[PDB]
Amino acid sequence: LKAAQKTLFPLRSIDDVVRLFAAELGREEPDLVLLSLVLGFVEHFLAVNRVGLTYFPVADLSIIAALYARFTAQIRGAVDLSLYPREGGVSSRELVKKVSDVIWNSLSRSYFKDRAHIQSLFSFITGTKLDSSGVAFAVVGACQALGLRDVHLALSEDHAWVVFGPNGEQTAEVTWHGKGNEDRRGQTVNAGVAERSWLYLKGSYMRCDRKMEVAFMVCAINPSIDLHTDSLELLQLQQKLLWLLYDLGHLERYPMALGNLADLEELEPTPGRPDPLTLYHKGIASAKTYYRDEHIYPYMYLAGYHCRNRNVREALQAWADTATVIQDYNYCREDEEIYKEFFEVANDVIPNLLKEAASLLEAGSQGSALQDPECFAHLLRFYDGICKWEEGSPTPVLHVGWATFLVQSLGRFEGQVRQKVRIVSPVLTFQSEKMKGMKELLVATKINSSAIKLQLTAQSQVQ
Ligand SMILES: FC(F)c1nnc(N2CCN(c3ncnc4sc(CC(F)(F)F)cc34)CC2)s1
Repeated sequence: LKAAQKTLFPLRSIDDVVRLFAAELGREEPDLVLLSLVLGFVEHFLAVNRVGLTYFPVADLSIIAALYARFTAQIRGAVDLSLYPREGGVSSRELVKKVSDVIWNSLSRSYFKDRAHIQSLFSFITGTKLDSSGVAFAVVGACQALGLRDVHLALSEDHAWVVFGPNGEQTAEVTWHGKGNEDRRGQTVNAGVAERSWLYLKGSYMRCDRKMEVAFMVCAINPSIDLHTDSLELLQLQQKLLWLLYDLGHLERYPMALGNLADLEELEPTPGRPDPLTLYHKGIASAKTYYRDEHIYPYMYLAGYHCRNRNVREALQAWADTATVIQDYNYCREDEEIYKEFFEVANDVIPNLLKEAASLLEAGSQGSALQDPECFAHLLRFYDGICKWEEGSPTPVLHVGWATFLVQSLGRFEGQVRQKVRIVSPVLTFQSEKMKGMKELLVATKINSSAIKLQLTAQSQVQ
């Protein structure tokens, strides 16, 4: 550590931690290793072990510098740079693989790999444990510790790797994904980009600079103490650090960080700041501007906010928008997280929303989503995008499980509402062949349940 990095210690409060992040973010290269160790230290003493806590776990320079020394010793001793000569100020694939193997080989042989609080360099040093994306971040922190200015974190919506090399144009796998998936460590991500899977976002993934890597570690703070309790101290810290980053411009290219900040503001708004809705919309604008509108979660964050607020119309619209993104992907093997999310929206969340709407309609509600043909159009657009996603994918998406809920959800709208949607080859155009074939069935007084099931699952025959 440099003398100027040490002058704010000891850190005695949330605001002292924010001052350290501001100071580092004002430097040429914010120090990822220092900042991750500080966040892991404070998270450990606020969420993992609160014994003796009276306000804030003071981070003394001696403690943090010792952890920093342990990390830098471990990386510098194990990775000999002279063996990997650097042309043009850029790293080689062999060097990036070496750093990734050093981190990997340091981890405990066996542990629950999706526990909370194993994301930071504090966990790596004190517990020899990291989660999947934590391994990728630790490789980028180790590379910065080694002076490898070209190695940066790459992020999709469900995975992490690194970019490096001439023009930052190379990619390398550095960590595992999911469970059971054989890992492709050391390889490029080009096969996954070429197959048009959600996991690699058709190439529209995030290439972080160092300030975005700071934003990633801030998003990675986990305030959870247990299943029903969060640390208010860590929530406040994360929220303040996200605002710092926002004010400096470093969330411009980071949709998920904007959604996380909107979620925090919903929980506890900061006076004089944008509303959660404005922030969800900025996340969607960011995805449109920098990522070809190929991200799913900007719309999912928005839908979840409208869902929690029972804005049924706007929740349906946002989930329809989610499906309009997914329709231009191929459902591939390791995309199971987004499949689980769409399955839960179609087969649990929407049905529960519409069941409540049906009860409130019975009680005299006006302006109900169930009487709005634009809402029925959003429900149809959601299923259309799911059906179009399925087209040209290796694995199928839909099955009879889904058909039961579709028939139920359609039946929540009276025929006189359903009949007002105009399906053009509210006005809606279908992209999927499944929904085009379903058109006549959708606007019938009594829903033909068996015919709908046949059309959605392309089941050839009946009993
Ligand atoms: F839109 C709603 F459904 C969501 N609510 N929380 C969502 N999250 C929680 C925050 N989150 C994230 N937030 C910021 N950055 C990243 S980078 C990343 C992929 C990986 F973990 F690095 F591998 C995930 C992620 C993942 C998605 S989506």
